[PDB]
Amino acid sequence: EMQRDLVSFPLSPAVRVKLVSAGFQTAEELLEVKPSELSKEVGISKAEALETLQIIRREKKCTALELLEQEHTQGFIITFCSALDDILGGGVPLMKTTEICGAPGVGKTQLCMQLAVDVQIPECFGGVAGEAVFIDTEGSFMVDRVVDLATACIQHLQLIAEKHKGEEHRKALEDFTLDNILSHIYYFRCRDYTELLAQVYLLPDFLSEHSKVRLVIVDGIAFPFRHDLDDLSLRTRLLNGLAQQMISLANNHRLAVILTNQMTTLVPALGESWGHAATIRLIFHWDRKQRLATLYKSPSQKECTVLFQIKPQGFRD
Amino acid sequence: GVLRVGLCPGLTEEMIQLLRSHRIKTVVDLVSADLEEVAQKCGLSYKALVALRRVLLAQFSAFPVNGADLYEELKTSTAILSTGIGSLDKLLDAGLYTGEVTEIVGGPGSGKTQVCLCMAANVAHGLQQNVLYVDSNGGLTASRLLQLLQAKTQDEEEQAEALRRIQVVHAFDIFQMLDVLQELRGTVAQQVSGTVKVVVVDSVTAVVSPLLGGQQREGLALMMQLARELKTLARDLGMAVVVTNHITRDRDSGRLKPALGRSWSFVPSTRILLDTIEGSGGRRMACLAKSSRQPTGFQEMVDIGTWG
Amino acid sequence: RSSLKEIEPNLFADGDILEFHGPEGTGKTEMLYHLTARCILPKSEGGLEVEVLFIDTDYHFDMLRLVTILEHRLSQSSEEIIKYCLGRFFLVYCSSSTHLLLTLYSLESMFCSHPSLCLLILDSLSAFYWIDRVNGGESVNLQESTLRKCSQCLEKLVNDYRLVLFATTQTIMQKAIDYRPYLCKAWQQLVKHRMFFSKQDSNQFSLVSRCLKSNSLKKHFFIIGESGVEFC
Amino acid sequence: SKKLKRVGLSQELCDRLSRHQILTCQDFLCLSPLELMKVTGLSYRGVHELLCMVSRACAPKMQTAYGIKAQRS
DNA sequence: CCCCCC
Ligand SMILES: Nc1ncnc2c1ncn2[C@@H]1O[C@H](COP(=O)(O)OP(=O)(O)NP(=O)(O)O)[C@@H](O)[C@H]1O
Ligand SMILES: Nc1ncnc2c1ncn2[C@@H]1O[C@H](COP(=O)(O)OP(=O)(O)NP(=O)(O)O)[C@@H](O)[C@H]1O
Ligand SMILES: Nc1ncnc2c1ncn2[C@@H]1O[C@H](COP(=O)(O)OP(=O)(O)NP(=O)(O)O)[C@@H](O)[C@H]1O
Repeated sequence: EMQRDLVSFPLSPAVRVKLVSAGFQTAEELLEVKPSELSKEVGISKAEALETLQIIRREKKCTALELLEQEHTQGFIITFCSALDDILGGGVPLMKTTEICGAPGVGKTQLCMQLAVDVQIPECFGGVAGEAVFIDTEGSFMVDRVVDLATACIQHLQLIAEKHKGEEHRKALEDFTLDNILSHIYYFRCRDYTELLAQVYLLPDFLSEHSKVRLVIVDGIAFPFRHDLDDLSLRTRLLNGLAQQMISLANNHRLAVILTNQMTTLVPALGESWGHAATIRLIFHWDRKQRLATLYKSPSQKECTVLFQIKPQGFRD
Repeated sequence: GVLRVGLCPGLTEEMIQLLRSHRIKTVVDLVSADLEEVAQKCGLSYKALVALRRVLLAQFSAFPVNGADLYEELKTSTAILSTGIGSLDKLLDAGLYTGEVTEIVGGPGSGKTQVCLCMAANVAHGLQQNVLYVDSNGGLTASRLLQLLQAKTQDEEEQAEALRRIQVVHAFDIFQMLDVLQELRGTVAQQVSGTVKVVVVDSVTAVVSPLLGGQQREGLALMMQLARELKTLARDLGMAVVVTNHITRDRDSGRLKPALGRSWSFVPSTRILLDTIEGSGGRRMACLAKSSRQPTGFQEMVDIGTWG
Repeated sequence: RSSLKEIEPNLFADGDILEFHGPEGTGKTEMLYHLTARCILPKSEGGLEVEVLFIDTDYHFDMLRLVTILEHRLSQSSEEIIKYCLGRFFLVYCSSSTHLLLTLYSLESMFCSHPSLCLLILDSLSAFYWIDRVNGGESVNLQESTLRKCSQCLEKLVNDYRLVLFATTQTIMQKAIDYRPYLCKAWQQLVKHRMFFSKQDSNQFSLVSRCLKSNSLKKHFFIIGESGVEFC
Repeated sequence: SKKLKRVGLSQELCDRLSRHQILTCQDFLCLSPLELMKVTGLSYRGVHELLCMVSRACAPKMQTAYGIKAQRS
């Protein structure tokens, strides 16, 4: 019969020390222990006894086939660029962490606004019909640009709907108006990295309240850490923790987590270990005054560089 | 552990109360303390205490298995689970080994996730054995597994069956991962139906890194408890554990080494270090950075484009 | 029983407790395999034909590796002879320091039974250090109490049955001879010789045997191949 | 930043944090939840509640893009 | 007092 060590459970360090000093090495020896008996023997308080009993007695197994069906039903956030959609497997994937690395002024924030617009696209139009959460740390989230992108997306959906000749498309676009799009983008302004960490901690509760959010964007994860943080070890710890928080949020709440990152001197910033954080990595870079998107790391598509551009209509090929 | 009713036959409540009152709380205190003096100052029978100690050591201690019996049982119960990659199989001498922790060390985009996905696809389809993929960094995409299975075979029913064999579990901090591994240990205990044969944990370093750093050593303890869970899964439960680990440069020698430090460097029985070619994207150099049955440092070339 | 000089001639030019200390892939478990082979191979081949007990507190004992080493050590290798040689070998699996202590207290009752088991490999003693040092809290006495009890039981066992204890301690600290002691002082006092392992960039391995009662350092160089350990 | 005395922290826990030189939101959030488990006691479940508590006092307020549209006009 | 950390 298996034995689960208390060091494995998220018990209080002081409570774990007192429980093993009392002699509880494995949690199996506490399931039948009453909370009053536990507190009288170990010496921890009543609340601590109740909490540790809850924790020890607390401890989804979806097969890869069910995961594939989820991936098919949970549509990718279409990027409106055919090349990136092809090399991202249909767009920015849900339940994944994408990292848009690049030099300043290459089009990372334009992509973030485009995705925030494209999440509200209805399901019958290939979208996910969800809200977007924007976490802007660089102070570059321009509302006029996202309004223009929303207008262009609405026109594109109108064109494809009236090419389809379908009443369901018209009904689904009826609530897909500019006011709804701008009311479906929950924007946070994290002034510094402690604000960002606090907002990432509050994101699970916010999304439990807002159950229809499908995208979370961190417009600049390099900015709050490369500035006002002179400790490299602390930066590494905070980045690892925040990366785990973002991936956990994306998978638990069926999201896509975009993370914009700056370039350092060529190579993505925030250390080489941070390259292990995001599931997908897209470097946006300039070649002869023309924009190329490179799929540096992706667990589903081969590395390949494609052509894209920014137009008044938004994020095009 | 502590003394409780039903822990072992022959004990009673008043015995436990007397032992507690005589500064004996646990099994280690019961068996380390002198039986004669506790018997004479406690009122309990000496023979009863001797029998209690004997059954306690019979139950809580690990019997020494003979070398020949162990050898003949692992000559059948072990398995060289082929990775599905010819060159990586030749580097590992035909591939994984059931009963070991295998660590696929590498940098970002080094192929550890792809190696583990090909491993899971080949085990689920080639050997028709269930796989557990403990996704921690989001690397596992069922579309990539489907692509690998389509490369392996073009029968839709076979691909669907192989995908259903691969069981995906998401665990993003150390406590979720430990809960997942302990739940798997309980599941295998109940099962001993197609049981899980490969446990891919991609990546251990993703969930262990937040623990490390600062003035706390419970991060090291949680890392070592994760190591104990992985090694009990590997050896005691007889299934191939393939963890993936990041790679870091030591700030004293400028040499690449597995992450999570010296304490974790001893954890994987086998370790494959994947790195990129200094002079194609698909091609990667695979080194046997650590092994127990093969010379260290052998270089092979693995081309991810050849499968998929 | 057998002497320490014949256990492996190169390390021992001269009831001991010996420690193996070194990073991963430096040959500690392989030196343990070499000692196991020299102790369990028959007198005809050139071994001592004495039983060896191996404690996996770390779960890296590769049975296939030991069988390969044996098959290469014999002049003529056969399945029956390999099974006979492995009948002398014994393995214990310890998952925790409390489990290690209970296994030791039960192992006393088999040491009494087996007179020919002269050598006791314990790989690795430090495997439960970190865990032991967190649930014991900040009190140094509490955190190393169980490993102290294991150390006392180990010294009792090696004194009663005249065992040669080859312990492996994993180097996990840097010390700001790469050796920073971290186990309990009740274990350090037992150690007679400390043998530090290193690898030269990778077939060549360096061992440094320091005798504590004389604080004398001796240097050895050895290689590992399919045969086992061959001392240069 | 904002000191934990006015965040809503309990006085005993404020003293425990101050004993380890923990005073502001930066000092609290910058540590891993396992370090906070060590310093504050409490569980991982019990320290995520506290991390959410401190963040709610020093996290940005939600601002819908329609809110920015209304404010700019 | 070492722990991890490109
Ligand atoms: N309305 C527009 N029409 C055409 N081009 C535009 C428009 N708005 C922006 N651009 C171009 O698109 C790019 C904007 O990139 P941008 O998305 O701001 O990168 P960024 O991530 O914000 N840089 P940084 O803030 O340092 O991370 C520039 O090349 C602009 O010239
Ligand atoms: N279908 C495919 N065909 C060819 N190459 C592929 C394919 N999918 C992925 N790749 C390659 O795999 C690389 C990324 O490998 P991957 O295994 O996801 O990185 P990883 O290091 O294992 N995961 P991480 O922990 O984030 O570093 C890409 O850059 C591609 O070169
Ligand atoms: N057949 C072989 N031929 C050549 N070299 C080998 C062979 N088998 C193992 N080795 C190498 O010899 C060394 C033996 O490893 P090992 O003895 O387990 O190191 P270690 O000190 O035990 N590390 P650890 O297991 O974490 O305690 C490693 O460097 C192996 O790569």
